[PDB]
Amino acid sequence: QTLDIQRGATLFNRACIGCHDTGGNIIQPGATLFTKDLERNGVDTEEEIYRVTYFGKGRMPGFGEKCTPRGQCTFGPRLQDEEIKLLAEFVKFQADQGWPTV
Amino acid sequence: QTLDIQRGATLFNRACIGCHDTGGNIIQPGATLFTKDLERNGVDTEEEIYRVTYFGKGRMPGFGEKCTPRGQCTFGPRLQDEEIKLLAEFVKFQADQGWPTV
Amino acid sequence: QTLDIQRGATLFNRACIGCHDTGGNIIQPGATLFTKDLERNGVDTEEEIYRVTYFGKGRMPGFGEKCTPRGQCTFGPRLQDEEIKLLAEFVKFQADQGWP
Amino acid sequence: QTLDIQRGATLFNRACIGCHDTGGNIIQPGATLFTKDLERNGVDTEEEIYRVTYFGKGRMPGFGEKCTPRGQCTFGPRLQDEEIKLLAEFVKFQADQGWPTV
Ligand code: HEM
Ligand code: HEM
Ligand code: HEM
Ligand code: HEM
Ligand SMILES: [Zn+2]
Ligand SMILES: [Zn+2]
Repeated sequence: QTLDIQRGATLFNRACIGCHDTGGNIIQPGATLFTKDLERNGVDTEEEIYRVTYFGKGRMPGFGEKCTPRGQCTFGPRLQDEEIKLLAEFVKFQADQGWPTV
Repeated sequence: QTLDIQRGATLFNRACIGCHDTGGNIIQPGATLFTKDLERNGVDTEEEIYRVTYFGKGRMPGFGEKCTPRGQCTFGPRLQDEEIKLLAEFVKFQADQGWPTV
Repeated sequence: QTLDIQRGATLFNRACIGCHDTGGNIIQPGATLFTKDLERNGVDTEEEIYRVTYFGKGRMPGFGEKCTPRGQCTFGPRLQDEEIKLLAEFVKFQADQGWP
Repeated sequence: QTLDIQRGATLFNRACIGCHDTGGNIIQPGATLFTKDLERNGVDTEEEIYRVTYFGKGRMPGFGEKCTPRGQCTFGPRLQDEEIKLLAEFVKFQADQGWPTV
């Protein structure tokens, strides 16, 4: 694996596995991180995955510095842009590969 | 495919295709960009792939800004650090995947 | 100056100076790279500057690899994502500075 | 303000502000982040700022993931290469500009 994927996995385990363990979605059926769901929901481009991660979507909190208002955003520390870039890259790679173990 | 692999492919097709088209090595045997040869030669980490690309190695010219001496380095445009970073990522990932078309 | 500014300037002097010398606009009045024009045209943020540079806007050619269609895009080589990032950074910096 | 300076400010306010608030230096005289001191100490290029941040210097710990030896490096969380790049950019810019606000 590459350094970017390794870092992506580390960030994912820190920030995302509460709701998306093994690529799933414990809150919203049909909105997993697998390719078919990403496509159905219009979040299949890496750019859109970044946007969803930064700003949030529906009941998902955004993680970006400038996510707003605070109720739409993570209770925890905001992630840096580069971290969100790596997370979007990780989700795109994982979806392309059918979610190999992280 | 991720954006990073697309970006790396663009760079690879410009800078590396002279000797390493399709992951091979036209100059000498046993030094392709396939896993077995990277492992054989001890150039199997992104850090080392970066180093070889930056500074050169034997009959391979270096592409880094501070590649020296001149004789060991490309006489074309030198690549930026981020470009070589992308190239190291590209080679590592492509080696892992057995060099599929991008 | 920083490495990013230096690289941004190098890229600008190759790809942009023809139409935007000293932050101006040789084709379109009211659409210079100065702060007030950028704001008036809704190209206020660095993210929007990147979008415009990548995809183009009318007689402004797009420089990104996926700019489309061809007639909307530079006739020269497409610029890399990182290059367009540096260009948006350069233009934002220069606009903030008032193009000295 | 550019995105990069904002990203650098965020990192600075987490890792550096405790000793270098306002571009100063609380530990010892004559080693602030102002141009005059950077030039005097030979830490005036962006590359040298990066190196000092990564590896440390005198009483300053290094923050790089691969900083050595152990005693010259932070015992707290280490920074990623991209974070140190943004920090070096931030310091170089702020020094060039005479440490204006934000
Ligand atoms: C961790 C930083 C994190 C990432 C990365 C992430 C990504 C992500 C994507 C790409 C989607 C779109 C899925 C689709 O099929 O359309 C998505 C959607 C939802 N998420 Fe998420 N998500 C991360 C973090 C979290 C956390 C910690 C939670 C739980 C609190 C969470 C929840 C959700 C929910 C709900 C959705 C569905 C949104 C909708 O379309 O209604 N996410 N996430
Ligand atoms: C393009 C910038 C480029 C990259 C990237 C690249 C990578 C690379 C690697 C990772 C190796 C190690 C391979 C191994 O099995 O050990 C490697 C090695 C050699 N290369 Fe290369 N290389 C790039 C560019 C070029 C070009 C343009 C040439 C031809 C002039 C070239 C040639 C070689 C040679 C020879 C080696 C073997 C070096 C040695 O072990 O002595 N490379 N390259
Ligand atoms: C070089 C890569 C380049 C950059 C960078 C760039 C930027 C840019 C911006 C940010 C705008 C918006 C300005 C505003 O006030 O709204 C803008 C607009 C126009 N440009 Fe441009 N541009 C670059 C390259 C070029 C080149 C080479 C030309 C000339 C062929 C050109 C022209 C124009 C035109 C016309 C506009 C106005 C678009 C509109 O609002 O109708 N640009 N550019
Ligand atoms: C935050 C990660 C951080 C940065 C960035 C940073 C930079 C930095 C530079 C560029 C210098 C050179 C200054 C000069 O005038 O030559 C420098 C020097 C020192 N610093 Fe630093 N530094 C960061 C973090 C910290 C922290 C958290 C402390 C306090 C524990 C600290 C202290 C020092 C000291 C002491 C020096 C002087 C080194 C020397 O020349 O002997 N730094 N720093
Ligand atoms: Zn990557
Ligand atoms: Zn920058």
